[PDB]
Amino acid sequence: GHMSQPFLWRRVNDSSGFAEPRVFIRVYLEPGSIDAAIAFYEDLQGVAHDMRFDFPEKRLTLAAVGAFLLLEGSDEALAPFRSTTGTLLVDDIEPYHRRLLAAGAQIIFGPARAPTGACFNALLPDGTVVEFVHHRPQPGE
Amino acid sequence: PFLWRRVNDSSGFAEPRVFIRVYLEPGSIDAAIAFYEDLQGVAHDMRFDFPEKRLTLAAVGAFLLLEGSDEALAPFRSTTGTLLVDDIEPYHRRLLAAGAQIIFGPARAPTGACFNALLPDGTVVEFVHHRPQPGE
Repeated sequence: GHMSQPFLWRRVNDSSGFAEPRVFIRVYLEPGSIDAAIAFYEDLQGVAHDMRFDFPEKRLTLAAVGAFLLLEGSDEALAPFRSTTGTLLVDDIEPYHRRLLAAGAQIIFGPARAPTGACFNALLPDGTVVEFVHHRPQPGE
Repeated sequence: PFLWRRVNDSSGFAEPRVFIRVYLEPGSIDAAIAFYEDLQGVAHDMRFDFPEKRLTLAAVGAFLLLEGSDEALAPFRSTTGTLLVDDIEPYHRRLLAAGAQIIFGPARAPTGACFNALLPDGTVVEFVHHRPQPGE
């Protein structure tokens, strides 16, 4: 493509076996801030970050740090994603997608492959906006 | 005041339990609990009333549901997540040292003690710890 390839490092690359979701609070960051933000969230929580994900196609950089999922980018780059307040990392997104459609939720984006696996996000009937993602190993990982 | 929960003491948590906040209009929490139970395939594990604040709350898997009038919710609505931790005071200290603003508390709650913070990057997060109340 015309944009650089993703870069992805993570401690655990497959969520297939984690039947209990891992819950993330979304954090939105301005350009130039993600390394200091990772350090801030590491030191706040006493926990080392476990994913660094650079996504040049979307002009985004992401990191998992304890309870928080950090997204860095311009306002324009963040705009499609900013209303999402939480991410659930689950074993398989498809049952959640199916149940949400049946329960009247509006699927915003996806389900779609991502460099980490696959994800979708949804506007729930009560107005909550959340992303569901599952992780699968990438080639060479 | 109703207080029911499966776990009443977070003192031994090896890591925080993380909640995404959900906000609800009066009269809707029973249907909301059902929605989040069925989405996740888990039964809700806490339900309690906070009459001083005119709120009702429930924990359902990944979500913390808050039901109240617009007036009751207005001071709390900007919080997007709650961390249930073993003890809130080390987090309070570290947040102050990093320049965060403590916008509510530390205060007692029916469940233990909590505070709300505005982090320097604009994230608004609650930190709460749970302790057994007299009669649990």
